[PDB]
Amino acid sequence: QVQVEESGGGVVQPGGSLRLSCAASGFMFSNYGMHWVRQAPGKGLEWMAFIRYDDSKKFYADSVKGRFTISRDNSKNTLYLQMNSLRAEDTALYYCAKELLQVYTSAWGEGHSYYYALDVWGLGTAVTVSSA
Amino acid sequence: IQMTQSPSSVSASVGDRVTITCRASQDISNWLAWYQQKPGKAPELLIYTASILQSGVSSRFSGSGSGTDFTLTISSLQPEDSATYYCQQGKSFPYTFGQGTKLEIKRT
Amino acid sequence: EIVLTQSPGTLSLSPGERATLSCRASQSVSSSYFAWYQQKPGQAPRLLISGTSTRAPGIPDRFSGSGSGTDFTLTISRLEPEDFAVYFCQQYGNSLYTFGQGTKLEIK
Amino acid sequence: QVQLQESGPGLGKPSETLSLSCTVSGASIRGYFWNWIRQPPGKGLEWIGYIHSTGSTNYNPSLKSRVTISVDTSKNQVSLNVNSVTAADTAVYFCARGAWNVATVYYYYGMDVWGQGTLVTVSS
Amino acid sequence: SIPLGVIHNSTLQVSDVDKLVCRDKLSSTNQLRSVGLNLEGNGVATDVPSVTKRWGFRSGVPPKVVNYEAGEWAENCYNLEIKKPDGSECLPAAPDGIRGFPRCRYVHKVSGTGPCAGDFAFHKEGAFFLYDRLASTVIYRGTTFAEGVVAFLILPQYSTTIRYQATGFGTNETEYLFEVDNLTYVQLESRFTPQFLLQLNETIYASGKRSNTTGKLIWKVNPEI
Amino acid sequence: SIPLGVIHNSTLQVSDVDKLVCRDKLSSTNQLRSVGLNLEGNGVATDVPSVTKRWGFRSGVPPKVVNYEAGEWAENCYNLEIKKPDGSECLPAAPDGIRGFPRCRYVHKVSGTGPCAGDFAFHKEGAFFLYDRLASTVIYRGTTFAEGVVAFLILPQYSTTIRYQATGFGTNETEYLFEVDNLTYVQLESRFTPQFLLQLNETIYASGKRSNTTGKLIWKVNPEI
Amino acid sequence: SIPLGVIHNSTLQVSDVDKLVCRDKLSSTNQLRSVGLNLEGNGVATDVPSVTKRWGFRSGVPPKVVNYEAGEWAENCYNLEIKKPDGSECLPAAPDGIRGFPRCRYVHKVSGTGPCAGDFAFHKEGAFFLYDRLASTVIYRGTTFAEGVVAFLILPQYSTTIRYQATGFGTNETEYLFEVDNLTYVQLESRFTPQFLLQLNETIYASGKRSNTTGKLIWKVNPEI
Amino acid sequence: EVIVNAQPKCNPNLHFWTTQDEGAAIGLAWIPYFGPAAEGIYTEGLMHNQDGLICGLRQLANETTQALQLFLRATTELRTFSILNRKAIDFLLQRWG
Amino acid sequence: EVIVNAQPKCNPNLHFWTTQDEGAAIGLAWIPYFGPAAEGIYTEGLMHNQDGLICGLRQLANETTQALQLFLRATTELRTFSILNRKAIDFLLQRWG
Amino acid sequence: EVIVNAQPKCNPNLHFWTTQDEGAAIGLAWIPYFGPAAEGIYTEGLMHNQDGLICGLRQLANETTQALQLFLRATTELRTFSILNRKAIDFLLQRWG
Ligand SMILES: *[C@@H]1O[C@H](CO)[C@@H](O[C@@H]2O[C@H](CO)[C@@H](O[C@@H]3O[C@H](CO[C@H]4O[C@H](CO)[C@@H](O)[C@H](O)[C@@H]4O)[C@@H](O)[C@H](O[C@H]4O[C@H](CO)[C@@H](O)[C@H](O)[C@@H]4O)[C@@H]3O)[C@H](O)[C@H]2NC(C)=O)[C@H](O)[C@H]1NC(C)=O
Ligand SMILES: *[C@@H]1O[C@H](CO)[C@@H](O[C@@H]2O[C@H](CO)[C@@H](O[C@@H]3O[C@H](CO[C@H]4O[C@H](CO)[C@@H](O)[C@H](O)[C@@H]4O)[C@@H](O)[C@H](O[C@H]4O[C@H](CO)[C@@H](O)[C@H](O)[C@@H]4O)[C@@H]3O)[C@H](O)[C@H]2NC(C)=O)[C@H](O)[C@H]1NC(C)=O
Ligand SMILES: *[C@@H]1O[C@H](CO)[C@@H](O[C@@H]2O[C@H](CO)[C@@H](O[C@@H]3O[C@H](CO[C@H]4O[C@H](CO)[C@@H](O)[C@H](O)[C@@H]4O)[C@@H](O)[C@H](O[C@H]4O[C@H](CO)[C@@H](O)[C@H](O)[C@@H]4O)[C@@H]3O)[C@H](O)[C@H]2NC(C)=O)[C@H](O)[C@H]1NC(C)=O
Ligand SMILES: *[C@@H]1O[C@H](CO)[C@@H](O)[C@H](O)[C@H]1NC(C)=O
Ligand SMILES: *[C@@H]1O[C@H](CO)[C@@H](O)[C@H](O)[C@H]1NC(C)=O
Ligand SMILES: *[C@@H]1O[C@H](CO)[C@@H](O)[C@H](O)[C@H]1NC(C)=O
Ligand SMILES: *[C@@H]1O[C@H](CO)[C@@H](O)[C@H](O)[C@H]1NC(C)=O
Ligand SMILES: *[C@@H]1O[C@H](CO)[C@@H](O)[C@H](O)[C@H]1NC(C)=O
Ligand SMILES: *[C@@H]1O[C@H](CO)[C@@H](O)[C@H](O)[C@H]1NC(C)=O
Ligand SMILES: *[C@@H]1O[C@H](CO)[C@@H](O)[C@H](O)[C@H]1NC(C)=O
Ligand SMILES: *[C@@H]1O[C@H](CO)[C@@H](O)[C@H](O)[C@H]1NC(C)=O
Ligand SMILES: *[C@@H]1O[C@H](CO)[C@@H](O)[C@H](O)[C@H]1NC(C)=O
Ligand SMILES: *[C@@H]1O[C@H](CO)[C@@H](O)[C@H](O)[C@H]1NC(C)=O
Ligand SMILES: *[C@@H]1O[C@H](CO)[C@@H](O)[C@H](O)[C@H]1NC(C)=O
Ligand SMILES: *[C@@H]1O[C@H](CO)[C@@H](O)[C@H](O)[C@H]1NC(C)=O
Repeated sequence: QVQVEESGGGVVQPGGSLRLSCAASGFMFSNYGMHWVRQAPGKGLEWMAFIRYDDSKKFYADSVKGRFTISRDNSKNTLYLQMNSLRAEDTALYYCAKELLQVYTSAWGEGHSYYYALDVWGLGTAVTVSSA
Repeated sequence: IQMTQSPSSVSASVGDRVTITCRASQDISNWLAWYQQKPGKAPELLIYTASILQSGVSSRFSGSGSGTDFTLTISSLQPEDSATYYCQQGKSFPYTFGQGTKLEIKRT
Repeated sequence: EIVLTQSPGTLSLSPGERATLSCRASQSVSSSYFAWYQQKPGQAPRLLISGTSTRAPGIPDRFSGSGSGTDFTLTISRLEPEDFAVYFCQQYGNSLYTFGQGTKLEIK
Repeated sequence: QVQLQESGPGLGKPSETLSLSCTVSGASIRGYFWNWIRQPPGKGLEWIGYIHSTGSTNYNPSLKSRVTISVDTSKNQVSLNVNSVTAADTAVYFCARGAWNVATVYYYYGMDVWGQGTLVTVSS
Repeated sequence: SIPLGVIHNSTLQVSDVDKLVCRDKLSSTNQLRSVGLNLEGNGVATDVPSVTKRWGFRSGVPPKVVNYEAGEWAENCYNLEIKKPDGSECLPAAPDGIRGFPRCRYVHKVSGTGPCAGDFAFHKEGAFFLYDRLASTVIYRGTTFAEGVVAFLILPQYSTTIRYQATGFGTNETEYLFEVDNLTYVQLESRFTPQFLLQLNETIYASGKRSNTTGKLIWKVNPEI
Repeated sequence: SIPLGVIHNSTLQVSDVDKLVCRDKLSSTNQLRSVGLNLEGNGVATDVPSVTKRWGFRSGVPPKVVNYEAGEWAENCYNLEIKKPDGSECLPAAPDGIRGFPRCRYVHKVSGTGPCAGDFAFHKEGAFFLYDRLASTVIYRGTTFAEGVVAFLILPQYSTTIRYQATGFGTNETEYLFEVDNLTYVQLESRFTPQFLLQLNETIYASGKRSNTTGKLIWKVNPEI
Repeated sequence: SIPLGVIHNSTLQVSDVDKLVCRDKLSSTNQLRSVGLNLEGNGVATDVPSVTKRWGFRSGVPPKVVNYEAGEWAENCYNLEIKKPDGSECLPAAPDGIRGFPRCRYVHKVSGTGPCAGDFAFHKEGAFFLYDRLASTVIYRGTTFAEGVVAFLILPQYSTTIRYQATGFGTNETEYLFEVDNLTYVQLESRFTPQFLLQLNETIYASGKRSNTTGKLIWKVNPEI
Repeated sequence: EVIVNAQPKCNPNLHFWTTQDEGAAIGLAWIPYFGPAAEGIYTEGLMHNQDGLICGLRQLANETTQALQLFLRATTELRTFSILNRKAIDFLLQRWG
Repeated sequence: EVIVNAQPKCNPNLHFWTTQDEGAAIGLAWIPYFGPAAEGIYTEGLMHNQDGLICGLRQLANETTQALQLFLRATTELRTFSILNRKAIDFLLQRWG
Repeated sequence: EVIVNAQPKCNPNLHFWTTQDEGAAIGLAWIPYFGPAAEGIYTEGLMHNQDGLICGLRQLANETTQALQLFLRATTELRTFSILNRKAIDFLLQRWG
């Protein structure tokens, strides 16, 4: 039921652009904040970026400041990641992941968020930065 | 923020006891989540907030820590435990991860 | 000493209109230390605007008032029937409170 | 949510001493201006006086000869005494809190919060 | 030079030592007081999101300390513990002889983090930071102060603690949190009296809407209330 | 205010500045001295079991220091090193600018332990603790002082160390030991002059009645001597 | 007592307070300045092998600090970092409120080692060590000073760093080195202007005669040049 | 001259906290070992307005701030304790001659 | 007035130690590098009794103790060095007018 | 009396650095947060020779050195800040009576 799935991969020229599409199904997408991480193709896993669910912060790692852009559409229930000005190190494995979060409303007329961690992942598309 | 898994690669048979300690350059005091990536799979969350086990995961995985000194402990190994083990920063953005301890299970 | 004379004695206006109650100080004051109250009948008076322009908390924004020398107004745009009461002019200054008689306001 | 409770005898006796009491519920006396207000029914409001928790006190000059005001931080109470009362003193009485400001909210010496008020009558 | 006042038939005049006012006799050093007066008197806004735009960081300037002899009773007193993102303290620890500001209604204890680009914390309008009988021009870590200035004279002849948190302290984008306990809290909005927050922790301890987990808890408030 | 004295035809008067004594002219700041006088002069008992009932511990009060310019030669000077039972020091270390009291006949160096319920060590009769030209109101660790007070004026125109030990310091049940060396010693009794103890270490170093073991050694004294 | 000067029709007199000079009126505390004057004015030799015979080490004496209000522009300023041979620092670190001497032409930064027999560094002719508006009588580690003295008055009505090294500092057998970088340098001789050394590092950075190894490098200079 | 307030708002009532300037040594309270703690050595009082002493007083404070800052930049002391003594010496020197 | 002693015992002879108040700079002794150590910068003297200056003096000290304690509670300085200067300013202000 | 120089060499020109003794608060420079750094709070000037004020001045400094050392040995303060105030009190006491 909880469906997180990557899409939008391929090969793009260096300096090029690409928009990923991480679709969502099975949870309150307009209530949970989302993440992007990056695994090198033959090395360890590292983090990239997130956005808060209210759209208040678009926070990025040190490598891609001025490179990438997160948007998200709670209408389509689809996480977006706009990439721009691609470089050869960005040839890697890409995940979109859901955060570990519980929402209670039972005190008055406003809810909550139980901020813990990240729990539910996607499959993982890979993008190669090459002029081909 | 800098995290370092120690030791780097452990190989042991089924039913053995695996303890991996993550370290932190600064204080986070419980904010770490434990992952398990079987190769080819996604990293499965094991213990979030450094002492609370994920549902859907058996109780063989334990361990705790305080301050900057956080440990996972496997009380008994399984043949499905052949995986690369991960740490997650939990307190300050940016995040960073552990470098990855590839646990090998000696199987039949 | 200081005598607060309200003008006019009464108001009777329609909903949605704009009621302007002013009070005149008997003396020269130049000390913006004022207060407009709403005495619901059978109730204690309730503060609306203190300090000649500063809205009290809990007060809906359709109240205003100002004034500089001796004439000091209170202005309610978009008149609502719940504002039916008698309103009070108040001056503090030189370690003493002083009051006026008040003005019955009627919503049509 | 601070509450103020007036109390006192409903009936009087002329040329006697009339005592009242305002009792604080929800906050402290210590540091604020505590008032007394006379309201004869159908009339305007008449201000009586104020005491601050240091014990310094000021009076309305119309009632300077007649009344006196005391406060108790121990029982958390505010007291009014009217000496040599008469039938003109029959009115509704109030206590109110005239601080400059509480924490973030400027009041500019307005009176924010009030007790319910008691009707007290001097008669034979 | 430094100006000076004088009391004369209960009337405040500038103590003109440039053109000597010989009619007012100075007979003892008891006739000299040094008083400190709060910025609550002038009417500056006192809530924390209005406060920490008046503060700012700087390096390369030494701090200074002057004493006084009496001060106003205060309505708002502040306190800070801000960490640099690499885990070190932004604010210097207090040297000895410093005690907190002693008569305070409320203490706005504020912790959290920020970029902290500089050595010290200065006041942008050049006011003082009033400690115990010692006006300073910097913020010491963990010592409850109040804001205000100092006037000089020639004379004639308890508390309540409110805890916050802050992220990105100092900049114009700093977010502010309440604290109920070390796991449960609620995001602040500008329309909030502190009495509303006192009803809020009393409500939450009554209704038990606390942490029964190990994570952090951020409520918001009903947008129509 | 603070009272003051005056010398006039070799006769000490209270310097009445309330009713001005115009006949006595103050011509220079050299005419002002600040002198310190010992409690040995008044006749208080000076031996340690009489001493440490006058001392006591307290927290929550800041210490203070005032200087003077001349003092009495002293007959008894004291020194302390007291450890809390968990191994920490009861007394704060001396800040700089403190030297010991410089003219002393005997130094009653006292170490040992006690409960130490408080931060500082105050004098119960409100006297001062005289350091090098600096009267204080606390005891610093390891700095030889003497007891006494300070008088103000307007003017006209080596040592020998004795080591003790103590257990349960501060209370009324504190036991007192001598020290011959770091293993050999002897329990104190009230009837003991220090010259008796000087004959005692000389006797013990003569007769060799020291430690030839690794343990601690406690003699007593002949009850009929 | 401490003598004092006076300006009178642009003529300097000893301010005789012993025999009062009543004709010269003292009307304000602004009329008092405290000025500091350098030993460059008197004509003492200023190069380092002439300098460090005037300095010396001593223990058992406390240091002192007095302030002033204006000073000479200086031509030579010094700085030290001397280690004891067991690896510890000879000179005490600077307590706070000390900044370097602020107007200097050249800074003779000197490091190295020496025997360091004593606690502090005193001036053998009793001069002062001029810091930022604070004359001291000791050398603090790593704080750029200048030499000179202080005169008192009554009134009427950038830099360039030169690094050395030294071995056996303090004695009369101390050897002196230049520094080009942390491996390449050249031994000093007495006939050397600093401009000669400025041409020397510019020459060496031009001709590339630096370290391309991991060892230390000591040139000498042409004995006929 | 009489200083005129320039501020938007001005509280016309003080509430002063100060040290007990003189106090009768009632028995043993003056000895520090029997003395009260730091929170208890104070006294307080009000000050009713006496023709705008308070608003003129705060305006005086805001006028003093600049010169006091420029004085404190000019010194090298950490804790300047001697402003009042210096100004008393200024008074005596200007009145003496 | 003449102070009367109230103490049980009182030593009628002092033995004063003080700094060398002024000293002839004999050669090089004044330079600190050739200066004596801390134990040697003092001088001493006696004081024979001159109609009870000493017992009245100690009684004066015991009378000063309370006011000095109440003064030292009132300050925030660690090391009060300015009592004598303040009292000289008191003298000049009271005699001036 | 006029002091006669005894030194071998004497520079007859000063170059003075001092704090900005008074300064017009031009806008916001007086606030420390907008204030200049420590290297910029100074002012400087020369002093052309006016019948040997400078050489007599340096000779005065060398005459003051011994007494200043003997004064600084006599105190227990780390940072003596009160010489000028003390000498002003000396002046007023000697002229008063
Ligand atoms: C003595 O009494 C005077 C009375 O005038 C007080 O005067 C204050 O002086 C300061 C500066 O000296 C003023 O602060 C400046 O105000 C400007 C206008 O204020 C409007 O904008 C601010 C912006 O938040 C509003 O809060 C305010 O309500 C007004 O609507 C601002 O434009 C200035 O901000 C600019 O500079 C700062 C500097 O960092 C930047 O951060 C900003 O982004 C912006 O570029 C500045 O805030 C203040 O307004 C004056 N108040 C009054 C009532 O006149 C003195 O405070 C007082 N002295 C002391 C020591 O207390
Ligand atoms: C100025 O000069 C006066 C001259 O009178 C000196 O006065 C001393 O004042 C102190 C207190 O201010 C007195 O101390 C008290 O003495 C009481 C009676 O003394 C008898 O009991 C003690 C008990 O040991 C004997 O040692 C002594 O010889 C007497 O026989 C005692 O009852 C008091 O003790 C009580 O309080 C203490 C407080 O902790 C408790 O510990 C005790 O258990 C007990 O409950 C107290 O000791 C002292 O006696 C006075 N001396 C004289 C000669 O009068 C001042 O000292 C002096 N000022 C200064 C600053 O030096
Ligand atoms: C006030 O103005 C006077 C003006 O006279 C300055 O006087 C100086 O006083 C100091 C000592 O007080 C003198 O120093 C001594 O000089 C002796 C003779 O100098 C010759 O030898 C030295 C040796 O290097 C040469 O450099 C110099 O050019 C002369 O040729 C020396 O014999 C002394 O050295 C002996 O003692 C020292 C002590 O450690 C030992 O190290 C030596 O080995 C040797 O045994 C000593 O150097 C100085 O010469 C005087 N100068 C003048 C011009 O008279 C004061 O300096 C000044 N006061 C202040 C505070 O600046
Ligand atoms: C204030 O916030 C805005 C919002 O993006 C930002 O652009 C601006 O740089 C901030 N101001 C400063 C001085 O950084
Ligand atoms: C929160 O406070 C309680 C009270 O002692 C403590 O037991 C708990 O460990 C605290 N939580 C954290 C995360 O430190
Ligand atoms: C909230 O209310 C409870 C009442 O028992 C109190 O103990 C707690 O300290 C309050 N929190 C704050 C921040 O005041
Ligand atoms: C306590 O935790 C349980 C499990 O998450 C939850 O159902 C319950 O609502 C929690 N209590 C409160 C007061 O929220
Ligand atoms: C003094 O010693 C006795 C002996 O037991 C003890 O009872 C008493 O409590 C002691 N005094 C104090 C103040 O503790
Ligand atoms: C006692 O002192 C001697 C003298 O140096 C020393 O050798 C010995 O170790 C000391 N005893 C103990 C137990 O430290
Ligand atoms: C005891 O006498 C010997 C004599 O040689 C001396 O060395 C030792 O220090 C003395 N002990 C004390 C405590 O004075
Ligand atoms: C030395 O030790 C031996 C063995 O215990 C003992 O017999 C002897 O008496 C000791 N010496 C002295 C002086 O007591
Ligand atoms: C100076 O150097 C010579 C050279 O050997 C040496 O003999 C002499 O001892 C040195 N001077 C001092 C004071 O050590
Ligand atoms: C000399 O300085 C360079 C410049 O950073 C440095 O890399 C090198 O390690 C230094 N040499 C030594 C021996 O430390
Ligand atoms: C020598 O000259 C170079 C010129 O680039 C300069 O960078 C270097 O710092 C100089 N060395 C010294 C000690 O001045
Ligand atoms: C660099 O090193 C080589 C090998 O020692 C040497 O031949 C050459 O002369 C060096 N460069 C310089 C400028 O001395």
